[PDB]
Amino acid sequence: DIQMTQSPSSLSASVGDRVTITCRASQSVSSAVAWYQQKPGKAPKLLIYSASSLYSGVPSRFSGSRSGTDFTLTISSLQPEDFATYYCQQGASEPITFGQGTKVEIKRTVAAPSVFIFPPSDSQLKSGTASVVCLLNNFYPREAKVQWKVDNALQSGNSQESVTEQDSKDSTYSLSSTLTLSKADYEKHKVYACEVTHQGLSSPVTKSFNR
Amino acid sequence: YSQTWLASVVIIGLLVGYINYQHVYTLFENDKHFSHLADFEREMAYRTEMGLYYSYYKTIINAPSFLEGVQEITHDTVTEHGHEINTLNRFNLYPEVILAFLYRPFRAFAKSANWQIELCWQVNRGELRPVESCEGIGNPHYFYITGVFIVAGTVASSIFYLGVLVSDSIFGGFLSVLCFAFNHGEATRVQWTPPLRESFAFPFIIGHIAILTFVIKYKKSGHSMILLLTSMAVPALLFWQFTQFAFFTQICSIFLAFSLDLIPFSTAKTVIHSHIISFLIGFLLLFGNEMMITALYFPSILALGMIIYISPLLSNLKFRPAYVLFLAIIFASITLGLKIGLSKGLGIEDDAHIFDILRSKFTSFANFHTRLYTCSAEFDFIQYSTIEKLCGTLLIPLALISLVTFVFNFVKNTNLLWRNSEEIGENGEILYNVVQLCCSTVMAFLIMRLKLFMTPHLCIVAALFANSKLLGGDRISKTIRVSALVGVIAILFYRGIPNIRQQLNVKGEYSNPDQEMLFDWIQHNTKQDAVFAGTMPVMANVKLTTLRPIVNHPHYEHVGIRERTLKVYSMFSKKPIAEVHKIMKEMGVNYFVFQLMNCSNDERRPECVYRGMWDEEDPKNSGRTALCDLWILAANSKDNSRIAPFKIVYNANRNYIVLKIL
Amino acid sequence: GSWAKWS
Amino acid sequence: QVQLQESGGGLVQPGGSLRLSCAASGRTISRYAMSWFRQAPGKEREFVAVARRSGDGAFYADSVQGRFTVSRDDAKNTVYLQMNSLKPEDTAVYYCAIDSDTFYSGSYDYWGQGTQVTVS
Amino acid sequence: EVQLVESGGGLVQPGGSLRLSCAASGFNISSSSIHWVRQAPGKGLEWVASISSSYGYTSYADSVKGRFTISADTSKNTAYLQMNSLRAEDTAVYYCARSSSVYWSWWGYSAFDYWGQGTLVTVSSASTKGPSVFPLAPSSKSTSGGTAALGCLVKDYFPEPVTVSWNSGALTSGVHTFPAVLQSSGLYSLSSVVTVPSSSLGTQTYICNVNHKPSNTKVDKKVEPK
Repeated sequence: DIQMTQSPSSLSASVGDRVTITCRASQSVSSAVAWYQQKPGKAPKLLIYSASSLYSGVPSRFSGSRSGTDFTLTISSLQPEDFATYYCQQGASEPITFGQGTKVEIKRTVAAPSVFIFPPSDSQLKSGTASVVCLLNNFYPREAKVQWKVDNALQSGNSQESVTEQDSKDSTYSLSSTLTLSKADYEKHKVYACEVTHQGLSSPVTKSFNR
Repeated sequence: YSQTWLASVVIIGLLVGYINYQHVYTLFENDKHFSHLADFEREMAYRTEMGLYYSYYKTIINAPSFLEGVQEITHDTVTEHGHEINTLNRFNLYPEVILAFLYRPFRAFAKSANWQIELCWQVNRGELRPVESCEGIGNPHYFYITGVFIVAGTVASSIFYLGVLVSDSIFGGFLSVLCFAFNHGEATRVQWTPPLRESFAFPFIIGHIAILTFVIKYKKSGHSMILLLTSMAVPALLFWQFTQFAFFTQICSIFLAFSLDLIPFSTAKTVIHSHIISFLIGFLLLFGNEMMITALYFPSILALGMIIYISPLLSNLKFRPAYVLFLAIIFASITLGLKIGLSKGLGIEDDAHIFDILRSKFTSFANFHTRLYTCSAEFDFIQYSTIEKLCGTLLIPLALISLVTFVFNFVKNTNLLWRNSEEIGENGEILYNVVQLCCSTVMAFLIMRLKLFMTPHLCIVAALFANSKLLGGDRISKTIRVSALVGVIAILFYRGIPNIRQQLNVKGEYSNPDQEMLFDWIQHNTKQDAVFAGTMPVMANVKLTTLRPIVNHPHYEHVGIRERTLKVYSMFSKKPIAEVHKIMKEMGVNYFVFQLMNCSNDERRPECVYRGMWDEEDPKNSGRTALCDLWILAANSKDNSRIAPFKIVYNANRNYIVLKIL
Repeated sequence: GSWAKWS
Repeated sequence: QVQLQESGGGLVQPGGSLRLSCAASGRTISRYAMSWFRQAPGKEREFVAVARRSGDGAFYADSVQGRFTVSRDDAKNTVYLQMNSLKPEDTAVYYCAIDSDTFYSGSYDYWGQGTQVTVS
Repeated sequence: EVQLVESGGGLVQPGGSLRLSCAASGFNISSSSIHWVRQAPGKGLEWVASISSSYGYTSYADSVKGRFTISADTSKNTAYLQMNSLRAEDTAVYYCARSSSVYWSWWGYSAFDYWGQGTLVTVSSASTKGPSVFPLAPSSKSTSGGTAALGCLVKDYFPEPVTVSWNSGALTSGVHTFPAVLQSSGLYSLSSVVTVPSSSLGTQTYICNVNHKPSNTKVDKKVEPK
């Protein structure tokens, strides 16, 4: 019944930059707040307890500050290792509520996405359905809006959208959009198109073709 | 509406107060027949402790001046012959002082203007000599009774206001006053015993409870609230020393609310400061009476003050059971250590009659004094007939339903295991009243006559049925709520009218002709400074009328009365007659007055007669001839030769007997 | 009765 | 129902510094994001910079990394862009672009006139 | 050293019962409280339930109060968690963390210091069977002469774990693999696309290898340009 709200859901900063993540509590938990760091696919670990005490083992760069019912975790010098998700927890009531969870990213140059079409293959006419793919790579950040239109028709609820994690080579992202149609919907309007909008360009990239 | 509701509430409170005053006056006039009684016969109507209180009022109103009357009652040498005592703080005689101070100028100013406040007429009783009966506000008895009943009338108003406060509606106040009126006999006895101390003090106690509930409900603070609370606590403390114990049970209630985060800090400070100031004022006005200290009320004040003032240092605690337990341990430890550390540690008197009565009910502690207390039935366990009467009017079922509803709502609305030290949990006044009701119920069940506290709080808690939040809020609509609330009132009237009809169709008896003859003989055949001893109920009326000095009196709470009583009551023991004559000579008594029914075997309740009481207190003289047998034989055979040192001087119709100590 | 009773 | 304007201009000198300014009129910019765009002959419609709401991180094109500095003033709704070490290849028109979507999808619809910067 | 181990996760059908365990090495039970924390895919950490075995206190979250049950013994130093009537959104990874006992809460619970590795449990209404691999070839009208990409799409496989092997590991440049995506039917689909260099896509018929351990499907799929 207590809400642990974090305003900076997504934070992007360079290596060595000072970073601060805030935490607001609806009630007046005095010093029952803790900070956790979780690597992708791993278990969370304790960083700061009682909002002012540093856990034995974590580097002393991490700091925790308290003001009223507001709390903050700060890192003076950002490094490669402290790239994970951060969670805020309260421990003054039986229902233990965690924070929303903030993600830290690597600030870098923007990349112009490489955008590609992939129509259904020759085996799609016998499997019962057809699938078409619109895929882009090398974009930053994840803020990409892929639109599917057929003779200027909107779609909602059927697209399959996937986005991966940060690249290990150039630290960039890849996104894919999948559109699936049935037999009856396969032989309708010939023109098939998708549009991709990214912050790296001033205008969307449009691909139109004939099935 | 916001102003019409409040004015109507105040007007209805005043109206019910007036109605209660008229009802108690009618009951008193029906029971005692004061309209056609002579002044000395009204004194006789004032029996064992009522006569002892009224005698000092009569002394002050008959003194040459008010200051000399006060000086005469504060240097009294006739109540306990042998030494000089201050009866103003010993007996809590402040109501008598105030009433006399108001009565003397009133008659003085009426006489100057020739206002006829008093009218007298001759009443012809019968074979006895005709006497004069005077009726009017100028008569001292009627002035005293009017003061008592005017004070007692405000109890209905206080109950109405408490019912309104704990329900936020006039329906709650109506429920409370209806429950009070239909159970009037089981709630108070001021109609039959006006001059008792509780008749003066209980209205102020209930007014203090009402003001405290108002302060808690609206979270008030400041010096005005302290003045309001003190103006009720001080009059209640100056009257009826037992008030202290009552204010103990209030404190234990407040603590239990404060420990549950339902009372803010500033209002808790205001309450504790008002209690400290009232205690200091009462202790100073009672002439530094040591028995006020080492009671349960002062150590509780200190303990609650320390608990309140260390509260902010524990604001970081989140586990509510640990917080409540720690506070309770500190409170109990401080109060117990301070009580034991001053009574047993330093010997600062104390009145432990309550503790001794409670010990005799659970253990095998017998004692002579506790046996006097617990064989009279107003200090024994409550009777089942009273519980049947309270359930018959549907007062107890309503209170139980309201308490269950409140407990359910409190459980569903409050986080039991985790506390937040900055949120006030609401409904603190209701919880305080519920805990006070629980304390009063335990007190009344253990000792009957403490019902005075239990029944009005049952009426108050019954008003929780009219609280909208407790009983569904807006799920029960508004038309349904009003429809059900008038149904409860209609059912209450169906089972309350017979009770009030019965209470109004009881007429008492007022003959008592033997004591009049005894007092006439005392006035004619004894000198003014003759010293009398005997049973305490007889001694208080012997002091009140015939104005003779006495050795013992029925006021039994203080110290140095138990030894005098135990020496005087040895005339009913099995001691040798020469020894009891020597005891009487040492105390300096001239006459001993008793009744032949005081020396009668019972065999239904042994060891509640003096014959069986003395065998526990004096085992070694068992097997001797009881002194009561000698008194009966002398009263019958009419020749007092076997009781050589003593001599029967008064013996009429074998009821009252007066012996002369030669 | 040593003391007053409730009547 | 939205519009914006810019200031500055003139013939710049190679290797110099300039402080361009852009400001919207009639609408706030705190809720929306903002971008800086370039339009040049031969290769126009090029992204330069973007800022989301207040300065929790401002992204720039790979060719303008560190040379351009962007400051904002929401009270005056004015945004300054300061550049130094002007290269001769900086002959283009600057656009202060506002996006009306809170999703931060960059659906810019208003371009305005911009400010021309010609070298030599 | 002090550590928490949990076991019992895996695959289950919704509405059934599951019965897992959490054991501890080092510290003895009844000296501290232990909590269960769930993490759903793409979601944050949510507290589930807690138990102090010192004197027998159990507590549950409101959203799951009425189904979960924890029983902790002192002889073997472990706790046992039982679920019944599973829903379709209860799938998650569970961690068994340790904190101070409730009876010594006293200014509140201590922060979770020693966490568990966590067991992943899924609820599904679909049966286990191998995937179907489909080619994914670039169009001739899109980026003809320069950039090009090709790959393979696996569809209709269960459960999640399937890996894609590219030409026996001969190429690692421009490889992009997405997280597995589940449509509402309870069955899995995935794609694997690599950006082939220029010069007519390397004039090589690229191959894909699928790996699905529950069915041991290791078929080889061809890719050809359009």
